[PDB]
Amino acid sequence: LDQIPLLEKIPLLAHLTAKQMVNSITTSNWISECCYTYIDSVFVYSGWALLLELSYQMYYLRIQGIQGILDYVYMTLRRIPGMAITGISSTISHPRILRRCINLDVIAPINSPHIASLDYTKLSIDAVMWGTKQVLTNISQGIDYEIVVPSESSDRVLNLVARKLSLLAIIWANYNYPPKVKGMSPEDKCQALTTHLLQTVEQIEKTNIRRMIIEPKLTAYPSNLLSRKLLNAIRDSEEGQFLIASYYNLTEFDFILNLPQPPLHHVLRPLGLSSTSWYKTISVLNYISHMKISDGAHLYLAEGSGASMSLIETFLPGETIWYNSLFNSGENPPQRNFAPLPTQFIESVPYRLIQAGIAAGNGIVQSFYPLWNGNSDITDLSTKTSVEYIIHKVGADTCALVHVDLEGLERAQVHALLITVTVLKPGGLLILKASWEPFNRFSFLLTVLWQFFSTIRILRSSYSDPNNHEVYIIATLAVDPTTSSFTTALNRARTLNEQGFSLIPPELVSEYWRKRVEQGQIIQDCIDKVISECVRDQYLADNNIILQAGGTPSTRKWLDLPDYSSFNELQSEMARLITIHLKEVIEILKGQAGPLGKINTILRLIVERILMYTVRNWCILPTQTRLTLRQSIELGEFRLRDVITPMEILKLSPNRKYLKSALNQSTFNHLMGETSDILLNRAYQKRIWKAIGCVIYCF
Repeated sequence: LDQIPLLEKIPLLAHLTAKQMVNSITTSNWISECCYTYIDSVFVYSGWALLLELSYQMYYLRIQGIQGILDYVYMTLRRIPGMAITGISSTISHPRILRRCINLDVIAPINSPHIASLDYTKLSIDAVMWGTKQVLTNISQGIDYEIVVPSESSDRVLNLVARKLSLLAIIWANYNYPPKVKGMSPEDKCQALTTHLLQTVEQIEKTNIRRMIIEPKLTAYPSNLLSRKLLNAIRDSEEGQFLIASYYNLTEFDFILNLPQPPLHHVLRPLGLSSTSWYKTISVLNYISHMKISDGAHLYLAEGSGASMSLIETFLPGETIWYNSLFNSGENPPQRNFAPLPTQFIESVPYRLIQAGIAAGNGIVQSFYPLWNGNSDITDLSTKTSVEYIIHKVGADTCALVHVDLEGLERAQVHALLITVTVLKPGGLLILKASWEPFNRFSFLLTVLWQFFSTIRILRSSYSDPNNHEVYIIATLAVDPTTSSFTTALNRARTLNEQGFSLIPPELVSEYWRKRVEQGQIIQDCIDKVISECVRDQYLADNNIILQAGGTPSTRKWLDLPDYSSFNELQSEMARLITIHLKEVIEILKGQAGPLGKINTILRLIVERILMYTVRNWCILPTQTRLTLRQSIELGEFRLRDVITPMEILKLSPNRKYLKSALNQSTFNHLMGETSDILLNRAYQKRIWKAIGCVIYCF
């Protein structure tokens, strides 16, 4: 104690703080310790400690295989109250620890437009799951992990080594059936000790495997969580801080016109964390790359995740970039002061090159200043204060590109319009996220823009939704604008709108409709073919643009499930999963006949796990079940019976006392049919279809 070298203190501090976290879950926080230790080791030892705690429970449930342990720990973490995990949530939510976790691939910020909106409880659960997977893999390969016994200088150490031995038996329960340990003394773990040498026979370099069995690593500590001494030694030591710092340091169906449905189109978006509007941007680049917009600043109104901002910046770089999106500090996680930062732009190439100081393509380092002083009304463009502040900071006649993507005149749209009119450099470009379906609004917008813009081009993105009549306006600020003011343009636009025909010629409307019907049909056939055939490589240039922009397939971190090479093994996996995790459900159901809420949450967790199993292994499904899963998801629900049938569940799962009695089988079939079907929100549907696209693209 206290005599180990400095190189050994940091992993020991990580082990001790991980033990503290695990005891906490099974204002208090651990940022002080985690900022001065190995955060990846912290989560690895957290997984190790949680595995030690759950070893006996998983052994008495006859869990087999690494994935069985992973599913059990996932549901255990998902079933704890959110107040209990707030200790780990607070540590992860800290900006330094958050960036550390992101950079060590432990944490990926997904499904949140802003960092402050991230589900840090789910984020902590994901980190602990990653640590558990790392521990299981390292144990399987033979990397033994030290067990610490604080407050011991007995029998509890013999129990702890028994927990580790039972974990090891559980890992290889497929090859050989583990013996019973129920109702047995902590000393009689020698039976398990003996059978692990038998299991070791059935595979390479066994020396490390056997060493962790016969000679378990153990380290008893007379003091108790000891961690404070290690933390003080690390902080005081100069090298220690030096060591910590060193450790942590093609779709061409788009067309241009120069002047309540399932989100199936997201499958064609197989890249990107959170929003993926760069896909709608790709078609814009094909027309705006010819002209010059790099000079001058760029302004992005309501950009949100900043995906379009990133992909515009990589190929069209600006000197100053003024992000702007709606955000209030009220939705921050406790004890955090997160600014509105686009969680997709921060991990992209432009911000990664800004932070490390490398120059951009133009040779001028991009200066990224979000428009945020602390007022929620300031982020909301409908307020006049927002307009005045935005115009103040960017400066009138300072920028050349303005990207307005405000979703569907409303006060915010006209406010965004005269922000641009005031701030664009003469000859500057505006890209606008219009909408053709309310044609009156379209005529109004076209007239007001035409008063002071020239070369107004209407472009429908080939990657946009085929049902929303979306149009991306491509217009240039007219040189030498002699327009009196914005209000005259607006009032006069009202006149034309209420006194005469719309400025759009009927021939252009007919052309738009004629190209729109064929484009929608073609895109729908492309989506249908991609979902059905599941060809791995389709439209490589578009996704290559995303990869150059800094986008990566986010299915790796959201879908950590394995990729079975056979469909029979897939079905067998849920045959184990359902039969293992419905035991509690049946137990409480028989006990009561409060509990119904637990029943429902366990059922929902099981069905969601089955859903992600299906999505991860979507490619290897036969086309018939692929088709029926697509049909089920289209109405917005995930029926469990399509993937696997109750007779298959009974056949492909080990025989047990559960699922053995006529009443038990009857209630299993009752809970097995439509009564366990779950519903999916629209954002959930986009998540699922994007994940399917990612799986197809990567497999």
